Amino acid sequence: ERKYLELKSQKNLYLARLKSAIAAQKIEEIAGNLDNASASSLFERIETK
Amino acid sequence: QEAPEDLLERLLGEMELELIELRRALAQTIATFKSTERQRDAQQLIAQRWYEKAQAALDRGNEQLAREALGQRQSYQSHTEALGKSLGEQRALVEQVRGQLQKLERKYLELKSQKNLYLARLKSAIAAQKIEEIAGNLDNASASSLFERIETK
Amino acid sequence: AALDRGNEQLAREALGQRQSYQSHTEALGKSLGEQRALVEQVRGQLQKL
Amino acid sequence: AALDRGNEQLAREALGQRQSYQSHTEALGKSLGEQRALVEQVRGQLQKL
Amino acid sequence: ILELEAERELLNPPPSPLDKKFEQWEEQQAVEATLAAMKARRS
Amino acid sequence: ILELEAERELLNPPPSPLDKKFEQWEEQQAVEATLAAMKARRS
Repeated sequence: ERKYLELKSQKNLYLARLKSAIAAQKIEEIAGNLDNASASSLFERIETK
Repeated sequence: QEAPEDLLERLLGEMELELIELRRALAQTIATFKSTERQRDAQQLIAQRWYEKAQAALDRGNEQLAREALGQRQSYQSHTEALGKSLGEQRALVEQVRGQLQKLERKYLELKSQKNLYLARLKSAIAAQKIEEIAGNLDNASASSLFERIETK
Repeated sequence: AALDRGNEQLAREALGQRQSYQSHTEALGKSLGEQRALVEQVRGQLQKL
Repeated sequence: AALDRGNEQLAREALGQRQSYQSHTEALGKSLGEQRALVEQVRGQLQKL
Repeated sequence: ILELEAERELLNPPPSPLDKKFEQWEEQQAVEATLAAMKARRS
Repeated sequence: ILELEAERELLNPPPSPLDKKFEQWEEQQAVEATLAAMKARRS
């Protein structure tokens, strides 16, 4: 029984990291949309316009 | 394709939903972190209760009973050590992830600040050209039809 | 209030905290200065207009 | 009334209690001072108006 | 309960141990400085 | 997780150890230089 709850304790901790990582990447790619290398289309394209 | 100006508002909205998602996610991490802390405290209290019992055993020369008492404490002690090291490790993680978020929110409002400034320029430029082309209709080179044509008439 | 009475150590950390705000202050100040020429230019366009 | 007759200990706690009110006093005082320029400005607007 | 309690702790970060030290440090100065006049006023 | 974590590291390259050294170096100068006036102002 001790082995069970110990595994259950680690279950949520790694789920938290996965939510963190997915919650981590999905923004910076949007921040990447405002890249300084002109790969952006939202920001630099309007200025050139 | 849609106007990228509209995307500017919508794109930030999507990032707003995720920020709270990370916000709720972090709390889940902290909540578990506190719970693991209590379990360590409770077990050492049981060990302390065994030690305080051992603080009753060998008195008056009954050393034998004390030996078994500490042996019982050792099983709790082993579980105590593992949690303690596990508890120590997690602290650097939560500090790191919060530090990520704190740096992160500043980056959001800063981008939002620039959003309207460039929209203003676009409205200025579009509000700038659409008149002078009409002023261009009254060009002095006779390309005009509203002004010079009527005079020649 | 810190280094008075010889408690220099506390003053050191206090200014270090100020430096983070100072860095953000400088960026806004330069950004604020830049925008002034823009608004003057655009209004001048309109007034002539 | 406290430190008279050498009962300094009681005076210490008394001033400590005053400090909580003192902190709230300072915030209101600065807030009160700030608002005065506002009401003078808005009335001056109306009087010219 | 711990879930909700932690949730606020994120939204309202606790004051740093730094300003706790200084507020305690500075506060002891006001009481002593303020009390200094009284202990000299009506010594 | 490491897969995603590395993915960002590509898209936002970390500041070089160089500017880390200089920012730490220069920052220590502002605090000391800024603190220099105070330690002389109200010595």
